[PDB]
Amino acid sequence: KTVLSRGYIDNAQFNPLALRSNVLLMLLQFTLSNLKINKSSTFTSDVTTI
Amino acid sequence: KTVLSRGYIDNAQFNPLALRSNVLLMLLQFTLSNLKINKSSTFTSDVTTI
Repeated sequence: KTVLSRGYIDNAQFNPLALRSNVLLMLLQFTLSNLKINKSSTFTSDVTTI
Repeated sequence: KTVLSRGYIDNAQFNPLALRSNVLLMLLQFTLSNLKINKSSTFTSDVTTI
């Protein structure tokens, strides 16, 4: 419900005629949310039998 | 439990995976605990039987 849905459809519905745009925006947010650097950490060995 | 054991092992346990190292250190302590000179002492002549 990013666009074309604010005061046009009910709170329990979704606009079927604007699906492509909303999906595209949702993916864009998905993409922007993962812009990070996979930093290293402290590696160690285990003395466990497994 | 000289090394690689404290902090996770139980009092009653030992870790087989790190056995050789701990055994080695125990022997090392055994060796170090004997570096000393054999001093000579006084003597007495014996008169007892054979």
